[PDB]
Amino acid sequence: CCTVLSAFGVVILSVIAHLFNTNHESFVGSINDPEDGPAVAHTVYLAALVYLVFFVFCGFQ
Amino acid sequence: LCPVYAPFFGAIGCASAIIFTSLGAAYGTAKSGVGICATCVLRPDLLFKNIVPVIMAGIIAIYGLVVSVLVCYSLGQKQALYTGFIQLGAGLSVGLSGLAAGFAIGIVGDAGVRGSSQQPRLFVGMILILIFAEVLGLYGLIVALLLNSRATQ
Amino acid sequence: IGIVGDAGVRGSSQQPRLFVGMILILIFAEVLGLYGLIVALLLNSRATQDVV
Amino acid sequence: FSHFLYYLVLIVVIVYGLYKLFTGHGSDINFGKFLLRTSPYMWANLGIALCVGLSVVGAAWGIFITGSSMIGAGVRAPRITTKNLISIIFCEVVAIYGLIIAIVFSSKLTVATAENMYSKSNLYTGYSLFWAGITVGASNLICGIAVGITGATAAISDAADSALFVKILVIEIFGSILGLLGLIVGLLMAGKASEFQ
Amino acid sequence: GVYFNIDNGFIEGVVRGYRNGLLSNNQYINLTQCDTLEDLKLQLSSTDYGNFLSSVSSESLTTSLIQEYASSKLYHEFNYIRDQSSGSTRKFMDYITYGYMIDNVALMITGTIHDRDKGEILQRCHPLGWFDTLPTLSVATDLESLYETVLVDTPLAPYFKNCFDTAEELDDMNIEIIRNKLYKAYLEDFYNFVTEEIPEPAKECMQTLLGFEADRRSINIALNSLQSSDIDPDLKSDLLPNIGKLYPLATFHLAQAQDFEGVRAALANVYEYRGFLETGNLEDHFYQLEMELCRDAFTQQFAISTVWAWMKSKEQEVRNITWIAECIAQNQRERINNYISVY
Amino acid sequence: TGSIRRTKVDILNRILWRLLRGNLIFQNFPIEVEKDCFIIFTHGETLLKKVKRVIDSLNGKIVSLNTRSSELVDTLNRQIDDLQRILDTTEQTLHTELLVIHDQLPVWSAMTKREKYVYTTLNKFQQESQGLIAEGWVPSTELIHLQDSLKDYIETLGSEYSTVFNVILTNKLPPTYHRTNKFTQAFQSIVDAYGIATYKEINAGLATVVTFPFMFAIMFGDMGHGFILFLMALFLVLNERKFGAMHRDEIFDMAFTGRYVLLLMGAFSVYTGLLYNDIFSKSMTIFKSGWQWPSTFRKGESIEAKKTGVYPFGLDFAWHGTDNGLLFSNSYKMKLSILMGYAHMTYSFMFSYINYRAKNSKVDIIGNFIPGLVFMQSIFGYLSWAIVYKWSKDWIKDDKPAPGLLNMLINMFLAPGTIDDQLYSGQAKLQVVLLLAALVCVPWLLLYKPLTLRRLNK
Amino acid sequence: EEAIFRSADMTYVQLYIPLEVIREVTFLLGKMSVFMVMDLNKDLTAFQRGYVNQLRRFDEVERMVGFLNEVVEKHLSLENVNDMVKEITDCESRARQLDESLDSLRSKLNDLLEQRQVIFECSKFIEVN
Amino acid sequence: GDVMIHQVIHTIEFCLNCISHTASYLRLWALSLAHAQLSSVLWDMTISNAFSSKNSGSPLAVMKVVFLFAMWFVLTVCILVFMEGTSAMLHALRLHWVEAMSKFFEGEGYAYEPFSFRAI
Repeated sequence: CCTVLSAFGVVILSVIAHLFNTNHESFVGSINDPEDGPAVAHTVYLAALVYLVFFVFCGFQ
Repeated sequence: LCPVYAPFFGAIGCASAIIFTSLGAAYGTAKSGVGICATCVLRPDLLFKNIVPVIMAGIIAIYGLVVSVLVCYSLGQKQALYTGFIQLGAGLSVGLSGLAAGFAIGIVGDAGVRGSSQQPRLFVGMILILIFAEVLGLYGLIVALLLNSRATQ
Repeated sequence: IGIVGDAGVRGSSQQPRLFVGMILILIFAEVLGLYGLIVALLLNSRATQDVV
Repeated sequence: FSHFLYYLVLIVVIVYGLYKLFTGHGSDINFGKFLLRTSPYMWANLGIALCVGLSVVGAAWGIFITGSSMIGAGVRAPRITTKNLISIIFCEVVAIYGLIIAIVFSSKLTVATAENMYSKSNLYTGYSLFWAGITVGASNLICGIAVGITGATAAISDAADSALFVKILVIEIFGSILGLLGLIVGLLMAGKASEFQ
Repeated sequence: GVYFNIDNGFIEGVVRGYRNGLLSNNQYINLTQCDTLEDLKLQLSSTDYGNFLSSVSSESLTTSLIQEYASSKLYHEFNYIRDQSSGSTRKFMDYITYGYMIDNVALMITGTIHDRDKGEILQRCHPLGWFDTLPTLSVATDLESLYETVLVDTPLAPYFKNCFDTAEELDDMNIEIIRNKLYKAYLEDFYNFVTEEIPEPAKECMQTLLGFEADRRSINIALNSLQSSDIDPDLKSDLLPNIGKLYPLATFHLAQAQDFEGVRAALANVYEYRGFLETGNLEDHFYQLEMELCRDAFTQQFAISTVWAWMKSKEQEVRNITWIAECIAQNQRERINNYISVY
Repeated sequence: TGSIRRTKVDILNRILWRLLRGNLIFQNFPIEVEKDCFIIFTHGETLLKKVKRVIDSLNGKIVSLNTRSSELVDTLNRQIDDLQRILDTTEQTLHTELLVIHDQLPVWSAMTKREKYVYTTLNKFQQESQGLIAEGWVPSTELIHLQDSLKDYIETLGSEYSTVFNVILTNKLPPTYHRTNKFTQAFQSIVDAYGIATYKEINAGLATVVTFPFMFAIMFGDMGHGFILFLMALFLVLNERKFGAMHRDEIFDMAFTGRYVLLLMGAFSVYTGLLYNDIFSKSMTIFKSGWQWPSTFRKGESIEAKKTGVYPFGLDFAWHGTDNGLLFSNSYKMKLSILMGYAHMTYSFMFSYINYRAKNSKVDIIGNFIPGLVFMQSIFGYLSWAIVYKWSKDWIKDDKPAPGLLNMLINMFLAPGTIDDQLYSGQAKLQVVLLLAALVCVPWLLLYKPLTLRRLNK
Repeated sequence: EEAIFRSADMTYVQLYIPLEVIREVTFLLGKMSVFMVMDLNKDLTAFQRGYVNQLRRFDEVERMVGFLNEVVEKHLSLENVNDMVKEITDCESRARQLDESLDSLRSKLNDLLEQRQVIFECSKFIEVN
Repeated sequence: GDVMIHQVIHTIEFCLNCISHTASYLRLWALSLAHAQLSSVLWDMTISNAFSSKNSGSPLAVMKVVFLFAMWFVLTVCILVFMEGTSAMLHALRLHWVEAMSKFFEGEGYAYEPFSFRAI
């Protein structure tokens, strides 16, 4: 079941990292939201790569 | 307007929102777990499908935990009586609702897991009865999460 | 301690291997009073600590 | 031991009232000034919370009364366990009554200015929401328990003979009049109540 | 009926389901039309008895094996209802079996006076009245060495309060006295338990079902004492229970009842037992009144007296099936319709 | 020395201690049903045959040796293995016999399961004149199939005694049979769990096939959870051939019997969570907003938005991180539930008229449908119209007070003709007409049908 | 037609099956799956039904197939049924007697394994003392 | 007497249910509010904590995001899909069984189950 969670971890976190990179107002637009967009995108995109490693490793099971 | 005794009601609402909900969840776990342990000494292969009442009782306690956490992030030293009594209402709502829903899940669950071992057609019956008793905690969670949104306005 | 130890004394006259289990459950029942002791000693240590 | 406390509280109330009355200070036990000086948000939020609480403790009460006997009566006759779920439904609607009254009451719950805080209207709409939450939560409590009892009898008379459930569903209808009447009365009581201003 | 279904919700609805398996009058007429015990087995197989004599197969099928298995499934249904009971309900279920424990004690200590073997005087014992030291009543003869060795750890121990052991060991004359006196103290204790802890709808209709047991036992003691007893009334009054409808004025006249008319004129002053001693079979009168008192105990819903009213009605059902199967196996059909059916 | 069950060791100890007052040294050693050993040491005499009546009563087997503890062990191990070999012979014969049976029980069982089913049905026939009469129901499409299959079969086997196949015009209630494919089977089972419909009544599982996933989706509104549910349903729809020839346990049989109720429950949940801005509780800035925020404002202060236009499809995304956005969502979803419940009820109420028209009963129409229609539509049809008409008017450009619709329906029944906030022109005199039309149907629906069934018996 | 909006059109036909072709017509109607029978003789009891001596037989044989299904878990024309019910009965008899000569022998085995242990655990008690 | 009493019960039941079902369809708003608010306060507790512009690219700050996404996803699947949409499913079911199948549905019939060897 880790491959399903890992595929959603690729897709959802890649979309979230792209929405932090382009300064989308549903993620950056508030005062309580983080200030720097690509600084959060750089640490969400690496998590997308980590879940892609889990998806490739559990895809050969 | 914002007295010194005003965060008593919010702190006691945050208390009661997990206290009464955990009392209801404990009744729903214990009374329906007695039925699981009594049923599964003669027919033990029904052990992991009879586990649904204690899971629903756990969902009740999660509903109470959500309100307690969301009340304790709006507490302050100098909040008004408006915020204090609205946190009190948000605590009482999910408290009485989780307590009632946990009592109902406990009393329905052991009877259901006892009737499910004699008649196999009663598993869908006990699940469809327990889903009505589950959402009563949701019916208090709605009022709790609506009174939370009117905390500081 | 009382409502465990009565059943443990009722049981450990029939089964000799139940006596160690009785002692272990009574240790778990007596550590509750030990925890109350620890809370009250840590509390009483702060009773007159820098109090004006 | 509870009767000892009921007698002790009664003796303390009588001794305190007669001591306060004999010494010429009997107007110091002043319930009207207590009503004038407590915050209206207490009564309003307490009425909303007790509305949605006591509707659910009657709904969940009736659900186990006509659920446990439905499952017990369904062991020999399992052809009731889906048709007779309308007895769960009739005692479950008394919770949605209290929910949709609690939200309508919480719409009347704003921030009142401190200069007009214990005014006529702000105190009126605390009293009205308090007693109109009580009269809905208690009515849905009693209606849920009555519909649960008359559904627990119906769940066993259904398993006895199939033609009896239609005849004893009528008693559940007359029992479920009560929560709808409480739904009406709690909307008429807080009908003229304004927001907190 | 507001706090009943917490611990007794599943228990009642299964017992109410067990009530629907009581044979009606048409299901008894369809049993009286049978020609063979095999035809009666196949007629019972369409009821809620279905395939209870399946391990018999038409050769070893006697009219006592039907009474064995039909009552055995009653006992297993009673054990299933008792295993799901807790609290005051489980104690109420235990107090029912105490009256069968008394009969098994009085049947076990008569099989040792006659020196009959212990393995065959226990298959005649009642399965619901089983306690763990029941076979060990074959160790002594006198009452004191059977109480102080065996019957202290039993729940029949508070009931040995008036059994005076004068160091005469046992004949058949005083074991019946001990039986009646244990049942007297048991009827007292179980009436006080029903009055004390059983809730109010299951209180008034259980006090009547239990006072009827006391009245029937009083009339049977006061009427069986004519033929096979020569006792004083001051010693006879310790055998009559004092809980019933018949105690304070009529059991006095049943105590000094030296003749049949001393019983009949004593039972003519009580209103619902007059006419029982005039015409017909008296045992059928008591069983008919028992079933009429058990019928209107199912009509009150949220009551734990439905368990008593179920098991006595199911015992009468097993007795009626046994009487019919005794009629259609011995080819006597002059009184096949002597069954009792109120359901 | 002997054996005993382990649950009777304490009661045997207590009975022997109450029999011999003291006077014993009682041990027990567990034999490794579970059992136990015991040693007594009856110190004395005259009770030695009475201890044995305690032991043999509760099924204890005394083992007296009296020779040696090393000579009986040899003669007993010369029987343990000698009887274990008889076990190994007879159990080998048992497992030899079970080989020809375990691969044959699905034939012997399936013969009896249908042979008993044949004779149970043959008990349901007449046996009148040395020939059975089988009366029973068959759909009209399969009449010619019976008359072509029964006619060919009795002639192809010889046995020249032909059957007689008649069609009886009767009046008892026929069975109901809804011809469902794999799409409408789950909805049919769902709707037949509650109540089996009467003969040629309108099927309630044919409006269920859209409304049940849609009333689901109104409660379950999210494009993220809806796409997950649609995906785990489409996994079962695309793999319905491997899962059909498979043993399904009850929960997965429930989930796979309805693999098309969940596909629609996901497909409508995506639609309605695109109507809301709710994608794992986030908004979608797809279209152009109808609200603009001010450009120059101080940090941390409460600001409002000015209305530019209206959002094209669905709810607007400027309500997301909003203090009073939940009030607007409460108003919208409450009135949404009112209008969709009104639509569902007034759609399912027309099926009653179609039923009474198919039964050709104008008495039932004028007694139940019309007094029901102009009672429902005159109160809650008016409420559902008033919601739409309040949405249609502006109430700010007009400088008029926006009426409250709760205390409009409260005051329509309590104080007729008094309108505090006017909602439309001619409100105070039309609400009296609607109130009288609703109140006239409480005696009319109660008194039309019995008093005209009584009149048709004269 | 289709019958998803309303029910299908039922007819209540009446057959007349002779006794020469009776099993063949009944097994044909069982395979066609179109004819829903109705119990005409409701007033008759459980016996006197006409086909009760042939139904108690396949109740008994159902019980015997159930016994064969329990032993493994524990470890057509009329003549073609009549000679296979013979090999059901002839094998149920030998399986029942071989199982009853096996559990009553396991009990005799345990009655000696319990007698060996009460000698091993009571020679040890004397060797200690 | 069997028609007049039945029509009185039908009138009382129908006039009760016209009010009692239009207030019972407000569970379409109740459970929608519950689903939206639970999906909001699960996001805000799980992954709103994982979003920070500090330690960008650090191993701790990315294992934070991995663990909080896993905790978010298993809670969404376990609650907000399986143990919330089942309740929404059952509520849309009772809205059909009571609020829709009482306006037109009589339901006094018996199923067509023919003499078939494919059902034994």
